Amino acid sequence: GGVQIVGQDETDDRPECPYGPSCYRKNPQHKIEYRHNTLPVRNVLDE
Ligand SMILES: Nc1ncnc2c1ncn2[C@@H]1O[C@H](CO)[C@@H](O)[C@H]1O[C@H]1O[C@H](CO)[C@@H](O)[C@H]1O
Ligand SMILES: [Zn+2]
Repeated sequence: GGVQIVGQDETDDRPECPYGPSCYRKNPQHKIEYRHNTLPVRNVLDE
């Protein structure tokens, strides 16, 4: 199985959709031009 958030959807070069979690639009370029979740997935320790 696997129900974790290790990547979400390849969002390393995305700015930030203004709608956010309540985004009712689903276009092909809208999921690649902006991102809906700004969670940390790379810098959480720095060693
Ligand atoms: N909750 C919510 N999410 C996304 N977009 C939303 C929205 N509430 C309203 N909008 C957009 O604003 C205008 C109002 O003038 C609506 O027509 C919505 O426009 C959406 O439609 C397109 C994609 O289907 C986009 O232009 C998006 O803005
Ligand atoms: Zn959006």
